Amino acid sequence: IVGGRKARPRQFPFLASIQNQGSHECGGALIHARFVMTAASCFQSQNPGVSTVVLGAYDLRRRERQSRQTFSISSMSENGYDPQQNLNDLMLLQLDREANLTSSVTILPLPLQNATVEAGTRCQVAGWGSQRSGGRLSRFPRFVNVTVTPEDQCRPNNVCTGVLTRRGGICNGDGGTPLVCEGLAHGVASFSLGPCGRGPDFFTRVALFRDWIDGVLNNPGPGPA
Ligand SMILES: *[C@@H]1O[C@H](CO)[C@@H](O[C@H]2O[C@H](CO)[C@@H](O)[C@H](O)[C@H]2NC(C)=O)[C@H](O)[C@H]1NC(C)=O
Ligand SMILES: *[C@@H]1O[C@H](CO)[C@@H](O)[C@H](O)[C@H]1NC(C)=O
Ligand SMILES: *[C@@H]1O[C@H](CO)[C@@H](O)[C@H](O)[C@H]1NC(C)=O
Repeated sequence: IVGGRKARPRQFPFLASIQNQGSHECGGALIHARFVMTAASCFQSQNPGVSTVVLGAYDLRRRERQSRQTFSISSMSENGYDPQQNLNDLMLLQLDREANLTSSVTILPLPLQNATVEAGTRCQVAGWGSQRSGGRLSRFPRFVNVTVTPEDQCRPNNVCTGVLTRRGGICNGDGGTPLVCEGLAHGVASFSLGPCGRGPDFFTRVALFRDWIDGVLNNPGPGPA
């Protein structure tokens, strides 16, 4: 995150940290005691989904034993994700077991199917991503205040944003992290236009996948084999 402030512990308790061999690859949000919503695109590979999921974190550098919760991924689900054009970049992770709902870990609610957010609306995005193109991750979470742009510079499958001050927005490590507006997860950080903090951050429209998500939540099994 570029152009933002440092958060306080438990300021965003829904927040997840997806890791690989202990290193932070992407963000996410806890949407159900057993699922984490994130970007499908975090899911390229080079050691594919052999990842972990850390809840309750703050300082990426410490163990924070009495606040964190660690989990492995039993399954992963997506709806028509397409990498060439980045369409439908959304994926749900099923945790090996129920997350204990504490003061440092909570659920982020979801908008109803087909809902919308008008241009000009104020939202926030937060994460442990870097502050500059190809730069170190942030050890603590940071957040910035965003504003939803007019539909003509976005895309239908997305919900775009900008900052009144040059430089603000997502950056490396911020992928999968949620855009919250009006206390609901209206977005899933996908990709960004050019130099971090420059102009039009693209987020996946969560309101389009609502019934599908409900679908997965309701019949929790690993899928066919
Ligand atoms: C949400 O909106 C869509 C479009 O207004 C409604 O139906 C559409 O969905 C059908 C099933 O996918 C499609 O066959 C149409 O192509 C499709 N159009 C778009 C572009 O998606 C849908 O009924 C609405 N649902 C509710 C719950 O409001
Ligand atoms: C709460 O969940 C944790 C982490 O998943 C688990 O190890 C623990 O047993 C649960 N706590 C209580 C006191 O049972
Ligand atoms: C968020 O917005 C509020 C209200 O405009 C403001 O007081 C605060 O500085 C903003 N924070 C960031 C981190 O941009």
